[PDB]
Amino acid sequence: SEPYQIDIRRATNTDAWGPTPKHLAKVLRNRYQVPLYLMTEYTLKRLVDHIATRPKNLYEKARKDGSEWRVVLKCLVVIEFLLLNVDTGDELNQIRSCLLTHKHILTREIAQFKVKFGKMEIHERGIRKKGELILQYLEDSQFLKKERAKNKKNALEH
Repeated sequence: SEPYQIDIRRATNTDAWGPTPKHLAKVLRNRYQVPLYLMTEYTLKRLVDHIATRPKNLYEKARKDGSEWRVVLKCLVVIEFLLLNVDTGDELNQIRSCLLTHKHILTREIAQFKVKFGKMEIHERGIRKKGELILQYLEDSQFLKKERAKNKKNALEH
């Protein structure tokens, strides 16, 4: 129910469109009131809960009440945006250690991700590539550093 949770939900909804840059700006702005660790943990929880609510087979599929992949991709887009946009030191380190504490999400669940359903293969590829990128940011701090520097190039153009 917290404002930061509402902002993360909005940025990572089931709609076919977004997050917009405003949705992402809004999320980032919660860092004035909320630890990055909690923002990152919540985004990961939502990703995990949406992966787990999916039927494992056609029996279960017909018995519980195929666009859950969008929530997953959007949660990864949010994670990337934060890694690129938070402040060096405290903020970045809270994101990284939250991701490192839950590394299996990236190394296994996203790495092995299967979309269910006619564009299953492309959506699958977009999810796996995004998780590769987040992994690269964690494995190579120098690459993340330079990517963070380039991200500031046009920061006051608005």
